[PDB]
Amino acid sequence: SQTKNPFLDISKTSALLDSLKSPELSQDILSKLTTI
Amino acid sequence: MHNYNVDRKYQYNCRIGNWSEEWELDEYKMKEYLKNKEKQKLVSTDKEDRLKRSLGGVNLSYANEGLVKFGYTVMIESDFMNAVVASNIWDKITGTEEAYGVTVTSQKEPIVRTAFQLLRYEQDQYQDDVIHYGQNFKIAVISRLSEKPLYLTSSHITPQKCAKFSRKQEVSISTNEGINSAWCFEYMDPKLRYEMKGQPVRSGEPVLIKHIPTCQWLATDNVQYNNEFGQEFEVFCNSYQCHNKTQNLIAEKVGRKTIETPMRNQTNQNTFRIVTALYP
Amino acid sequence: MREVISIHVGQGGIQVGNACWELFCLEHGIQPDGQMPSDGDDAFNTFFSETGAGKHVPRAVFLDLEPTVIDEVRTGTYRQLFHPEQLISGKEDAANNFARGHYTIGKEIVDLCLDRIRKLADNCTGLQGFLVFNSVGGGTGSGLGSLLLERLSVDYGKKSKLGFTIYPSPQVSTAVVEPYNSILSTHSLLEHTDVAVMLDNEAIYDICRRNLDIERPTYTNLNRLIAQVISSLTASLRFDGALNVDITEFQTNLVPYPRIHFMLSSYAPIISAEKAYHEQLSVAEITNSAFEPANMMAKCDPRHGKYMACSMMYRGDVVPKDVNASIATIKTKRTIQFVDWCPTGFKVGINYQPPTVVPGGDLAKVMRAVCMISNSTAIAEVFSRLDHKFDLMYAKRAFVHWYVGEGMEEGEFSEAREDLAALEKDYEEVGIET
Amino acid sequence: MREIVHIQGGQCGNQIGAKFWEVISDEHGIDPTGTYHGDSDLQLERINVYYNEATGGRYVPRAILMDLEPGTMDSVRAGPFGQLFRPDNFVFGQTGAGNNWAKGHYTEGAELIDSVLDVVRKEAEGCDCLQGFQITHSLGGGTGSGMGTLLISKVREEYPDRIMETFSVVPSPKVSDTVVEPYNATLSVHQLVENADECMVIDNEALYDICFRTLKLTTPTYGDLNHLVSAAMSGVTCCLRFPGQLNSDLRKLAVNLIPFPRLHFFMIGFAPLTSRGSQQYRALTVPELTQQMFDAKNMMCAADPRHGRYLTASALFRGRMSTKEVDEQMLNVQNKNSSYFVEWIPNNIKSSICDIPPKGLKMAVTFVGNSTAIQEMFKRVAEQFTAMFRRKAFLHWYTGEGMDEMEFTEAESNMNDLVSEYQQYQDATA
Amino acid sequence: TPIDKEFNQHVIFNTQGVQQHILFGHGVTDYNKREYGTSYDLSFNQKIKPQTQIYSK
Amino acid sequence: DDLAITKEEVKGIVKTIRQKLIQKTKGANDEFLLRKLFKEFDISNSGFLTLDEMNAMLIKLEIPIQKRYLNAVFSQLDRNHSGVIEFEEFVYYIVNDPYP
Ligand SMILES: Nc1nc2c(ncn2[C@@H]2O[C@H](COP(=O)(O)OP(=O)(O)OP(=O)(O)O)[C@@H](O)[C@H]2O)c(=O)[nH]1
Ligand SMILES: Nc1nc2c(ncn2[C@@H]2O[C@H](COP(=O)(O)OP(=O)(O)O)[C@@H](O)[C@H]2O)c(=O)[nH]1
Ligand SMILES: [Mg+2]
Repeated sequence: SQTKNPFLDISKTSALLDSLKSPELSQDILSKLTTI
Repeated sequence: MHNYNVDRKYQYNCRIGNWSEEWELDEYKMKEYLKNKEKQKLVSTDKEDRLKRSLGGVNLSYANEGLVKFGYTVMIESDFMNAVVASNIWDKITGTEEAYGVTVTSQKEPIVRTAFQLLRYEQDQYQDDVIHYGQNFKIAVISRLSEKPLYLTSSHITPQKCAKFSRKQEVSISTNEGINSAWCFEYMDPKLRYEMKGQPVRSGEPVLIKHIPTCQWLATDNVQYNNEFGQEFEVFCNSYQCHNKTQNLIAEKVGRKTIETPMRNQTNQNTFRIVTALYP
Repeated sequence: MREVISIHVGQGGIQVGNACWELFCLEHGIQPDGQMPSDGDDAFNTFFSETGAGKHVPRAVFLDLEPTVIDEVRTGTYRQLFHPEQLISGKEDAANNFARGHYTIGKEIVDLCLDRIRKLADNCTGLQGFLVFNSVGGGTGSGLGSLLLERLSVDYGKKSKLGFTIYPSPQVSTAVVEPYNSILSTHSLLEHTDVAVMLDNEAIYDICRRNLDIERPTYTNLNRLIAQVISSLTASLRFDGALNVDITEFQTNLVPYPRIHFMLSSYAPIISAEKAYHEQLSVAEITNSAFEPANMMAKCDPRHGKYMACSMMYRGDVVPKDVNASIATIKTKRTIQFVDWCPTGFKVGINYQPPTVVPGGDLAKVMRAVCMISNSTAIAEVFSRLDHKFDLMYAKRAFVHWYVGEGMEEGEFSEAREDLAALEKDYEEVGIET
Repeated sequence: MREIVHIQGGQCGNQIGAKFWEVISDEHGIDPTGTYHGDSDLQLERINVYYNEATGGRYVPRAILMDLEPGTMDSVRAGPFGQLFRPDNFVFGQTGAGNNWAKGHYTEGAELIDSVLDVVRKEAEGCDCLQGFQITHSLGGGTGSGMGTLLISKVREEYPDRIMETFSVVPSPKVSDTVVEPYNATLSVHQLVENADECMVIDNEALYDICFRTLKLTTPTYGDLNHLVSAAMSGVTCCLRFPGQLNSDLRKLAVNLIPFPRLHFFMIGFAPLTSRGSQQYRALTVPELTQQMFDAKNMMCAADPRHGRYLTASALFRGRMSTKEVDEQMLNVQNKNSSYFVEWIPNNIKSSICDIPPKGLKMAVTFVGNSTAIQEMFKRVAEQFTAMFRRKAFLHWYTGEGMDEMEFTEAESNMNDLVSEYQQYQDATA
Repeated sequence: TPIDKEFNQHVIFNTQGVQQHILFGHGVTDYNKREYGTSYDLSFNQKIKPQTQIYSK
Repeated sequence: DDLAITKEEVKGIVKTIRQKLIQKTKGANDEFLLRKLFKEFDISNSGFLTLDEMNAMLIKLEIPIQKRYLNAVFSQLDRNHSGVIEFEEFVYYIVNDPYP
């Protein structure tokens, strides 16, 4: 139990952070430059 | 709704319960026993066969004028151990080469496995057929025991190579074809040991055995041994010389005596006596 | 005057190469023992090499850390077929671990593979390109194939690369660690290759099923079909024809933008000999068969999006006039639509040579066949399917440490997911009108 | 070529081994005299996996026997195929374990383990590239759990590179055999979770229960219980010894059989096990196989496989067959078990294809899986531990040989946490 | 008890001896037939039809 | 007759082929290599060789023995002269022979 929470806590810290990047890594290869 | 494993149980003959289930398992053995019977692998068919051939008919050749000569199928008896030397082909000794153990047996009924052959070991000046003391000769097994010619042989002392029971130099029934085959008779009476050289050997007279490559006497001692053919004693080579010392050193310098004539008594346990068949 | 060195990494790649080798040898008359029986001709140089003594050594390299895969080949009848040391044999398998196949045990073996490849290219002077098959959901294939993908780009540079990868089956798969090794291989393999191909197993399953009615197909038939495709692309490379296409003409006809280099190919017709008697097998009719979803060789429905590119190769007794006519038939159908900005994407070549059927095969003897390789945004879902799985089992850090202990960086996982989202949208933005 | 070693000790440990080698020889074709008389060609290309090479007269099985008393050893030698083991690996003490763990790990084992460590390393360095270690021992036995685990403990320190499996036999509450089964086992389970890579347990109660239910044998003998496992255990390495379509090694299992680092406890079942009832009346086909392999009463564990959720499961299919069924069979089974399969880690089933069939059978299935139910055994033992410890029953002769109650306190906390840690993931929802 | 040694061999193999008969607890009319066959051992060389494989008989 | 085989040449040829096998696999093996090759081709399984397999058996493991030289070795190996040889004995001389 002592080592349970610390291992689970950090991952959730990163895991939530990890899901943050994926929307943030969104570059649509010159979205409007095709027509622009 | 039938129930199984109902406490006390009968034999499968009755059909009280679980009868058929055990029956097939019971019935299977013969079927499995059938196929193992289909190919020759049964132990019972194995144990007996060894006795048959080994106990195959053997006829020791006659002796004329008590002059045992090379070729006459003779036996080797232990005079003190009251037994005849017996050979085995099945059991395998812990030897990389192909050598087989030996056993001395009390029973004196004649069997092939207890018969050997005395074929001239080496061409020599003695072209006349009567064997002479100190004329090289070899122990040969009967052609019936094994397909390949088998020769009895012994090697030297070794911490790694030693007798299984006696702890002395072992005697080996192998197929080697070197020095290790020779032997030479020697008269039992210690005094006559010198002037017997070249003399005829007479059947029925006690015979000792010594190894020319190593000079050790082949004798038997009261030590048990285990093999299929009942219980038996062991065979090995050694010198049971009378432990009492003889001051041979002063004999030479003073010169009263020579090394050739032995001054050390040799006990009976080495006693062997060649014997021929009862009738011609 | 064109030679191609083939690359196969992992046991699955070795199996596929083995299966394609029998057909390749047969289509050229070279006996299994390495001597062509006494009889464009004898110009086997395209796939094999001649000392001048009679032998025919293939220009292929087999790599594996698992001895089981190549122990058999060295034990088979063809034992004389392949160069003895040309099949580097590993000791311990990567055990499906991407890092182990990429970070711990792959380094000490990589040099050996590079040396052999360097040696082989010396004989050839007009090498068209390199052919590589690897398992994205397979450990040893991913890393060993991946690393070579990095080196070749720096060993030679501008030299093109054609990758034929086998992504994990969409619904029924064997391995469970595939989502990791797939993303990492997808993360890395992306920027070291020229084009890709879809090779999911279920598609070959159902193609063999509804076509051959084989309720019990195995991997040998899948490899047979794969090889048949492999014979397709190069066919114009070693067969005379009015319309010929070479490897160098791939980035010009199948790449709208450099990043998008993932293509899905289909082959047909696949018909049992018991059903071809009542079939005309016309060139035009087979044209339709290659465009509807069920005949696709990947578990994908092209109807979910437009079409960006499509390359058709023809070989047999076809005529060019029918090709435009039947193709003209396809443009009529409203069920297949391209993107707003791709007016011409058809690339058609004609090769007189017919397909060769190896003894004991499943496909019957036919006169006309076509290979379909189209660039369509329909690849959007496949990565997303992996995208959902990759997140679900990682958010709890399941199986996390088995990777880390081999040196794999913890943040490296973050980037891998970073790219997969980026690649998904790139197909997205190219699906809107002006 | 990546061979494993075998170190069997204790009254239970050696008895299991006696059967396994016999099974291995029969499959691999080596007579009692140690000479090879196999039939197939592929059986002479890998004998190194479980047999060495020596003078032209025999192949020496790399075996070691460890135990504190001579009586148990004396039986193995007289058993059939007892000529196989080389004498040099024979180590035996004269004191006897007495079912006391402390005596088995602290006092006596210290001055006998030195030689066994000596022999093991000598055997250890003989290999080219060792593949792993697989120790058979009994936690409830006095000689094994203490002496046996320590051999394991040293191995981990000295070779952190190789992997290790564990076939341990744990006592179940319904069947009671040793009055010290609770304690001695408890001290044992402590040193495996921190040191063992793969652990698959076997319960005596099942092995009896499978026999009379499936086999329905009236009076099966120990040979039956031992005999089944020996073939079963050799089923794990089938892909590791002969050719196969989808080669799969234990490490592949380790990576593909362990969800979290402290979740390496396994239970196994074997199929198709068919009783003498209808051998010729049944058809052995893949649909029959998968149906039996998920039977809750076929596994070698006492824990109910329907009171939890399945984490990971793998079977190294045996014999020639088409993949479609294998992919179709599991996928057919997997979706139909939406209640008993975890979700956050999808595709929780593996498959393998090693063509070689075991003798007399065409379809053979060997099963391993990490199931949440295993803790159900832990409750029974632990609950026993607390009851029998509160009164210091028999403790004073687990303390009089040089160990104090502190570690007892430490250990008992270990199981409870280990059980709890394995239950929270039961309710874990993404 | 005379206990002829011949019966011991016969009695043990019929009367629930504490052993097992050569891996016959995993048996399945006549079955030794040590079978073995791999893909490339037979398929690619022997040219055995893909459907021919399996085919229990 | 052109000439007669000389013993020393017998010593070299036996030696020459002998050292040839040591170039195979590991030192621990190289007796199974002689045993295992035999097992592959022997229908009788009794253990009786002939000339052809011997010339052949030498053929497999790179042993180009000349016909007249071929005959010299065979006789020297066998005191039976019956046209047969024991494999275990035949192997024994090749490796298990302390004396030249
Ligand atoms: N369709 C098809 N797939 C195959 C075949 N052989 C192997 N595979 C693929 O192999 C996967 C199983 O893992 P492997 O490919 O054996 O693992 P790997 O690629 O060798 O990677 P390592 O773990 O490092 O050995 C499956 O998902 C298949 O996609 C084949 O013959 N046909
Ligand atoms: N299934 C099975 N269990 C056994 C066998 N031998 C011993 N056991 C178990 O081992 C336990 C006692 O082990 P023990 O005698 O202390 O082992 P030791 O320490 O090595 O002497 C008993 O509860 C048995 O259930 C066997 O042959 N089969
Ligand atoms: Mg692999």
